[PDB]
Amino acid sequence: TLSLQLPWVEKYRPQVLSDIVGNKETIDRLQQIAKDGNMPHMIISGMPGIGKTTSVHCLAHELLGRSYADGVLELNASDDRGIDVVRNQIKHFAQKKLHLPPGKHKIVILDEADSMTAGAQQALRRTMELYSNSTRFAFACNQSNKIIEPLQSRCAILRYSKLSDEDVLKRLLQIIKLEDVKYTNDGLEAIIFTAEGDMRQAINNLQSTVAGHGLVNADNVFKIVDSPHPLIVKKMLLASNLEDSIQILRTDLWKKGYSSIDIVTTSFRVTKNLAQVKESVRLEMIKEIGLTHMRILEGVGTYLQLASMLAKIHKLNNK
Amino acid sequence: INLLSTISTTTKTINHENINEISKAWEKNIALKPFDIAHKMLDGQIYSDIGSRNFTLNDKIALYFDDFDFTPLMIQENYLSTRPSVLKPGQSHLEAVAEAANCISLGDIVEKKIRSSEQLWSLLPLHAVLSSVYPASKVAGHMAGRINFTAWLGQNSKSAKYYRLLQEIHYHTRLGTSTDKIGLRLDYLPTFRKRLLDPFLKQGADAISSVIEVMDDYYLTKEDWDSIMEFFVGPDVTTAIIKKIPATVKSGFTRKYN
Amino acid sequence: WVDKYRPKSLNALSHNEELTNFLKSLSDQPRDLPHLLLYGPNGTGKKTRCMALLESIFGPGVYRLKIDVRQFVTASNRKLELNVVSSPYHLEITPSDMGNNDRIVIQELLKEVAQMEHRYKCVIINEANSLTKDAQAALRRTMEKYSKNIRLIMVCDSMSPIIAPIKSRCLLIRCPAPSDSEISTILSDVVTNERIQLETKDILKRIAQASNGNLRVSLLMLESMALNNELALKSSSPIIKPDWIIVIHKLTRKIVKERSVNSLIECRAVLYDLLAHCIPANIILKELTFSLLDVETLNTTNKSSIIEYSSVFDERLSLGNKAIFHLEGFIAKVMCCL
Amino acid sequence: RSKENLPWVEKYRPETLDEVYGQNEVITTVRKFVDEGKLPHLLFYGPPGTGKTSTIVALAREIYGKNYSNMVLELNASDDRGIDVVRNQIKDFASTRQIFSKGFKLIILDEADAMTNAAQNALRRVIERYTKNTRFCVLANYAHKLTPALLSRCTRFRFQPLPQEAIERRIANVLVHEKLKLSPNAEKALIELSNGDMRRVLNVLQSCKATLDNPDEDEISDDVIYECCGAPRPSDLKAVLKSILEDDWGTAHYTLNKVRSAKGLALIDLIEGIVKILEDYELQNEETRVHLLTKLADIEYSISKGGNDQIQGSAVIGAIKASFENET
Amino acid sequence: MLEAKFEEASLFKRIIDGFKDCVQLVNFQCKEDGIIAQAVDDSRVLLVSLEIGVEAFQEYRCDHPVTLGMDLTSLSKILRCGNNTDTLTLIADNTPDSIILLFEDTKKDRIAEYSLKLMDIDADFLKIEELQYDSTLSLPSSEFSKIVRDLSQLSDSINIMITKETIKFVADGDIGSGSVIIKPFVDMEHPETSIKLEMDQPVDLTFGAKYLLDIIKGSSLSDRVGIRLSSEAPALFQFDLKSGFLQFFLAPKFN
Amino acid sequence: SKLAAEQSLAQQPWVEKYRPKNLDEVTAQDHAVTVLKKTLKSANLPHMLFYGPPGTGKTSTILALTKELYGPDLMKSRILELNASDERGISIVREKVKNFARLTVSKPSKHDLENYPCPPYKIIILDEADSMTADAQSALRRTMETYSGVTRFCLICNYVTRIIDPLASRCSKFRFKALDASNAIDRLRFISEQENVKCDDGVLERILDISAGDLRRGITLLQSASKGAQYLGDGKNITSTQVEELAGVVPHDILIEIVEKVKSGDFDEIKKYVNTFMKSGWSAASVVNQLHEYYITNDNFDTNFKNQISWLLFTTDSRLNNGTNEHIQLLNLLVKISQL
DNA sequence: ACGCGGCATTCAAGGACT
DNA sequence: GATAAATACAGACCTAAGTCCTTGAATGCCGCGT
DNA sequence: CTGTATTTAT
Ligand SMILES: Nc1ncnc2c1ncn2[C@@H]1O[C@H](COP(=O)(O)OP(=O)(O)OP(O)(O)=S)[C@@H](O)[C@H]1O
Ligand SMILES: Nc1ncnc2c1ncn2[C@@H]1O[C@H](COP(=O)(O)OP(=O)(O)OP(O)(O)=S)[C@@H](O)[C@H]1O
Ligand SMILES: Nc1ncnc2c1ncn2[C@@H]1O[C@H](COP(=O)(O)OP(=O)(O)O)[C@@H](O)[C@H]1O
Ligand SMILES: Nc1ncnc2c1ncn2[C@@H]1O[C@H](COP(=O)(O)OP(=O)(O)O)[C@@H](O)[C@H]1O
Ligand SMILES: [Mg+2]
Ligand SMILES: [Mg+2]
Ligand SMILES: [Mg+2]
Repeated sequence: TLSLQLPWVEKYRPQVLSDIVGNKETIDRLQQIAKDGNMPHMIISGMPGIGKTTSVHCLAHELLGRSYADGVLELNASDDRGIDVVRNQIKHFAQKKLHLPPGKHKIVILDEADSMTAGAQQALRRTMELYSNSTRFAFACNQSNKIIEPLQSRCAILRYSKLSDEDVLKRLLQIIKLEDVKYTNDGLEAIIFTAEGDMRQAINNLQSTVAGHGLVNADNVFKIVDSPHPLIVKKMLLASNLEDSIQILRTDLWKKGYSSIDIVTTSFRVTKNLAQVKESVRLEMIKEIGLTHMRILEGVGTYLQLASMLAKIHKLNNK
Repeated sequence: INLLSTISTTTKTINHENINEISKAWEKNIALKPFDIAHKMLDGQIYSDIGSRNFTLNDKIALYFDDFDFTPLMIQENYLSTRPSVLKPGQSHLEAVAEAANCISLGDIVEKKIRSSEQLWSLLPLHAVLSSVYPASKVAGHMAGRINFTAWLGQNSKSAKYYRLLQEIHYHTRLGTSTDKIGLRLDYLPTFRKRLLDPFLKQGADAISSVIEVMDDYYLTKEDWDSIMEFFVGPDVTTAIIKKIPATVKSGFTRKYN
Repeated sequence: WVDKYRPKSLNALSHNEELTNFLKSLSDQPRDLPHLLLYGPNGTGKKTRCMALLESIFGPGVYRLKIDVRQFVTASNRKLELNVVSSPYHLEITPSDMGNNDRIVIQELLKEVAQMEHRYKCVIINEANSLTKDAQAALRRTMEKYSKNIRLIMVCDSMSPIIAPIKSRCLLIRCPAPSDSEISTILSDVVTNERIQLETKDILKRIAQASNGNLRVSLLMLESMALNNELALKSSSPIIKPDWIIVIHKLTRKIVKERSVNSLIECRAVLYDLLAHCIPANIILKELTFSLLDVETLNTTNKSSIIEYSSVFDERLSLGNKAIFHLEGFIAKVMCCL
Repeated sequence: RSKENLPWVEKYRPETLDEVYGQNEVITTVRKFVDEGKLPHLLFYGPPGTGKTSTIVALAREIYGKNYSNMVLELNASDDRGIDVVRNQIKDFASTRQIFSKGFKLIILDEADAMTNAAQNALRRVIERYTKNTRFCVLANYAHKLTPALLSRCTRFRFQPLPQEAIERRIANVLVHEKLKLSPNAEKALIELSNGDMRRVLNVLQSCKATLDNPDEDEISDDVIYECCGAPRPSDLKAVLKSILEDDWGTAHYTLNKVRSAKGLALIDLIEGIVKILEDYELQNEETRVHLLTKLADIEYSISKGGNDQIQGSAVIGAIKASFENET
Repeated sequence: MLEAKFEEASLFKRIIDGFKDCVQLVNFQCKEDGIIAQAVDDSRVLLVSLEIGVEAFQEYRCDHPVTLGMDLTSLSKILRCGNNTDTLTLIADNTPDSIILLFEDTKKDRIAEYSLKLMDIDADFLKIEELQYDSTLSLPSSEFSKIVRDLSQLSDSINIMITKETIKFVADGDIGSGSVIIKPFVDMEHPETSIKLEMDQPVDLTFGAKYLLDIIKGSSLSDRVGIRLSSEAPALFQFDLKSGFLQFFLAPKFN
Repeated sequence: SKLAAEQSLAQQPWVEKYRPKNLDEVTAQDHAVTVLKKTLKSANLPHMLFYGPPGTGKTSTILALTKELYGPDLMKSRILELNASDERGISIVREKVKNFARLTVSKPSKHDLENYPCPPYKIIILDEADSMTADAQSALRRTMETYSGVTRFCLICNYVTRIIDPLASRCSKFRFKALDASNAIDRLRFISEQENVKCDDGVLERILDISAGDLRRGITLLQSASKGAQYLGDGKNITSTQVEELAGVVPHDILIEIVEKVKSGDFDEIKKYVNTFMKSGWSAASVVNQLHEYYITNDNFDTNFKNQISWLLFTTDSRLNNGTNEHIQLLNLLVKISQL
């Protein structure tokens, strides 16, 4: 078909701050700031798909009213991460004179701010303070650690958290009711489980299920969206017997098409994040997994090395 | 001040009831300096059963990742200067030190693999574990003395300087001697001392001519002589020997060579 | 001196007559000569035999060596300089002086001399073990493509670092170390020519047995003890051991006596002191292990564990840039064994 | 050329969405997506030779027609993975219209797992901003290399390794296109050695056709397949394993040496086959499996680093014998 | 064999310089009617369609159809090796490989023989669609290039609006905005300076500054440029030569 | 011209003198040369992966195939050779290789088509493709695929594991078998007869046995033995013991001495005998090979002893192939066998 | 024709890589 | 004014490696004015 | 940790 329909993530992107479901304290604080005015400098950080860009965009829209065209400067940090940007474009926008409602000021939105280079970030330090009376900067990034500490000092540290299953279920139910989709409770629960708090993943998976099969049922959602790799990897690592681990590997990972490097990397990540196993045993399994990773990266990527790694882990656990 | 401004928009009374949530959301995550990483990584409470839940393994890996160029060196330099407190029943301090050193050897292998022509940077968490966390967990406890800085850097620079000097000396004497760079230091240098420095020790200022003949036989200079006199170790150190040589002898040697 | 008396021709060689006959057999028809790789114990006389073969193939002017400087550029803008000893009929490359950039020196200089051209020029790679695997991989095709213009002769001590294709492409010439009797005969000739008074001749055999087959070390030790006894060797003349030997021996005594971490302080201190003064770590491990084996107090189990851990940490050293990181581990493991 | 002078791997590349087999779920899901028009951002991650590139090229043909090479920005991410690409080419293509016909824009990124992290961080906003008139497809063999942000904005489809039936149908189509015949046992051996990759199947089929003296009338038997591929026959594998298990060391060494020398089989393939056979076994104790797997893994790694073939074979014999000696 | 001779060696120089920056890969296919060249930019935003005719060549001979592919970066380098007072000769053998360029001047006996290795460019679609565009206008090339280069400094997007006898170029950026208003006027004294505009329906679309600046590099070929616009159709930027034309097909942005 | 090259080759090392000029001269790697010969008639050469032990004939086979395809004169224009001596980074893959592949096939001359097939493509030969990084091979992944119409790719590597999986998947895998005595004996006999080399009954078989799957080493050994025999002037035949002496082969008596010293479990005596042994240049790998042969072949040792000694020798070989010190590993192995 | 004047392009140094 | 609490804070910074990225300096060609 | 520096307290 020549034309396409808009995705549900962008078509149903919240246009007001109330539609945002998660992080109730932060959303209420941003709504109070929007009503009262005098927006402070901030960095918004968290996981992908929990509503950081949407929150800042709704805040800017509501704060600036009809003046969003001029008062808002949109600059994807990854696209424009040079000191030249700060020297010319950001500085000229900050020195720009614009008549606004009393409380409100001009807003700079720098999405994906974690990718800004050191030079541009350091140059922004004085632009943040010199033109603060007229210009207010806003930062959105996946990881706040990439942003230098002095820049974090000048702004409010507003930190987001992974979306709870209840809020994702509420948003999914709202979209389902609005667009008349047939669903089952098991299917919605499975979509929430696969999303793992990423609302964007949940909505994309709902779109895929609806378009492909037409009914939101557990069977369809599992065929169209596979079970999360770390869970099968953890089940393989935490099996009681060696033969069980070998069987889980052969069936779920090797025969299904997962690569050796992916398997070993996910095993390392799961092992480092495991909590039931004591730290010493966890560390020695990490050692064995790292040896297997070294062999795979040197070029020996085979079922034999993965089985040997499982055998070493089981020997380590069996004392 | 920014926290006070931002919080006060919604909550008008900051009290002891919400101080915990305010602190947990506004805490500064500042990268620890390579000394605080050494202190915290070499701590018994961190690797304890209770401490493991509070400070998880991923936190330890991130603590490494704060400084990925100095933590392996700091742990290697200060893993055997701590009083252990996590020793297994039937394990002494020396056994834990040996296991930790084995782990640092594996971590050095991993680092060489990462920092070579292959550039296997995906093994960086494995290096974090092998270099910092496992060796420190083996010898975790209380700091006996002070946390010293890595001595490997200065000794490596000294080794590079001495290798440059040995290269110059070997290439000067290449025509005379059919040797390699290492073999010269291994074998000839002790005899070169006996043919250069000992005559000044026994014959006196009259052995200057023979010494000059020896240097001219292999195209050596005063700088070459000084560099060879700085190459010996242990019993054969010449730092005090050259001082005890009369200043007249050294001055006459310099003037005669010039 | 060692350099004072060195054979300058094949017919002047006096030890391992089989090797001399093999070299003359190769020199009989020199237009058909494979690439060579001289290997054997260090100090045998492999370089002398290679240069004698060169003199046999070419004229007697191969010994007129001249040092030249050939600046090279690495992948980065850094400038690197090499001293290339050269002769009218041959040139010598010792890539151990450079670090990981020996590959560049190989591929540029050898290809250049190939384009430059008794139709072949022999290149002597004195240090072949320090050649990185990448450098040998680059040299793998240089030997075969330019076999009509350049014929490499390689000097080596242990063939294990050298990769299989390089050994395959080149003829292997074994060099047995001189026997004690031949070393004693050479020392007798030297002392006769150098006018060194000998009280008896058992001194020469003692020096030969204290060199472990090395002739360079034998002559150096001869002259070293000739200076401490006023050019007159006596029966009770002490055997001159180099400084690093004494330091390593004291290290073994300390490891045998004090098996503590507090002793590990000074053990690491001595290892650092040795490493900072132009001493390789593999040599340190070899001498330390063999001196530890010579300790009479230790029983067979300790000796076996020591040699096992020595092999393990030798592998670790061979696969590791930071040498003390493995040396300290070996010493600590030996202390735990004891 | 006429597409007749090309290797069978490229000659038999699918041209329409109906010639891609095995990935039926993905094929029907994508066909229904394009038919109804809600085509989301696609992520085809799977093992090599599963048809991901063929699937997306057939998608381009079915979406835009025969003129699909000019209305689609197909970028080899391995060849050009810089952030300059995202800033200039990808962004200008997404922003602008089509020079040929009205319609949406599709950008296919092949081997995006080699893209630098800066490039993906730049793309994670280009994809979102221009979603109204541009769609992105990401193909990557490895999903760990790709940034997590790039895995949140693209719908994920997993390309399973090609099953038996799809490989049989493609083999039949290739056999019909050429003048060739395949024995059922030879086809079974080819399927087993394929490991789910059609690339290997086509390469081995072409090599066996070349091997055939007069391909017009003769048949490719299992012997031809094994000889041209070089893989060991199952009979040789069983004989070697039986000789190692319950025979004397001298006889076992003789059997392994004669099996290797007679057919030219490599030792590493013998180890893989022996691992496959002994995995199917039912073992009394756990320790024997652990020892067998560990020792065989180190032997295979040392073979990957090279060395002495006879020593490695004797090591295999000793490891197997000790492991089954633990079962007493 | 192909033996195409230019009386003005600088003509092919100017044509190649017109679209050297726009594209690097172009298929110069030579037939009996003349040389036809077509190429697409890496971003696939501009279509270049060159059509040289036999009248341009002093002597043109093409035995059989031939497709000559080359790199514009290297070919332009080859062309800068000729003086103004020379005659170019394009030579290609029966099998297309290693095109030969000959720069000859007979007043002072000099010969310049240069070669360029051909490349296998698979894309040979060779399609342009004649459409009844909503508006067809013609203005001097220098004025259009001046307007484009003056408005490209304000922003990266230039908006062109066609209304009843009014042509407007609008560029709104971060430092400000600007709009140039011109009307179709006919001057009898100097016909070259006149501006024509035949409009059917109002036209409103936006283009990119980089591609527009790349297009105006072709102003060195002809003194007047014709621009044809239509609703959601490729804007046709046409430079008419003595024997043929050079057309830039731009794709507008999305509203 | 041809006479000068013929004389030059007539006096060069025998490793290069008898380099196979044609595909027929390949001695034992039939399973690949038959495919290339049947592709000679056609023009559908697949992407090829040549992986095998060193000295098996991959380079010779791929140098004869392109010759038979294109002709001596045409081959230079149609062939790009890039070894490990040239840079193997991403840039050399994205610029040199891409430009060469993108270039149109060069025009064959009238002499070329009449005699030689001259297929309408060109082969890029990448010697030692294992040394290349995974990034360069990833870049080549689509470079070979897109331009397969006019360009063909051949990769030669000692170890197939170094090559990334998709690259090996695209290229056809041709395993060059080891060149043992049985398969290369005819070639070695031909070379010996061509130079009038005189040997006993078992010299050639023993030469190939010591070579252990490498024809290059056997050729070099035969050349050295012939040179020694010619220098001797005795006029007799080369004897197997002479070859073993010239091949770095430990004498049997010394091997029995080491075995006897291992039998008596005294650490000091074993250490002394190894110290005396390393005073001769017997390579450690050549000692481990003979120890393995003697211990495994002999039937006087128990099965468990064989199982343990095989793993010990495997570990020693693995450690020795990493660049360790021969003396320490040899002593460790001998001590472990003594305790066995 | 002949000389500056910005502006595009090429070169070189520093930092980072989970 | 000296000596304790009570605590914040400094101890130090290397050389290679491959490839992408950015920033400033040095470089080139091309348009306008006289 | 050890050693040095600064501010409030005795
Ligand atoms: N499902 C399939 N049906 C038919 N032929 C297939 C299929 N999968 C692979 N092939 C064949 O294998 C060739 C390679 O397919 P590709 O799609 O290029 O491989 P791939 O799945 O993209 O894996 P890469 O290239 O390593 S990422 C095709 O040209 C076909 O000839
Ligand atoms: N199959 C063979 N038939 C005849 N001679 C051979 C054969 N294989 C090797 N040779 C001889 O050995 C020489 C070298 O062969 P190569 O093909 O270079 O070996 P190789 O496979 O390249 O080993 P590498 O380069 O170390 S992987 C040839 O010139 C021949 O003299
Ligand atoms: N808390 C939320 N409530 C409602 N929708 C959400 C929420 N979080 C994410 N979304 C949906 O996800 C889509 C994109 O999320 P976005 O805000 O871009 O993620 P990120 O915060 O990582 O930038 C939006 O269209 C929005 O509909
Ligand atoms: N056949 C020989 N006869 C006499 N002296 C010899 C002989 N071979 C070696 N030498 C002595 O060895 C010295 C050089 O040893 P060298 O060749 O550097 O050892 P390496 O084998 O480690 O290169 C010379 O000074 C020479 O006197
Ligand atoms: Mg966002
Ligand atoms: Mg693909
Ligand atoms: Mg080769």
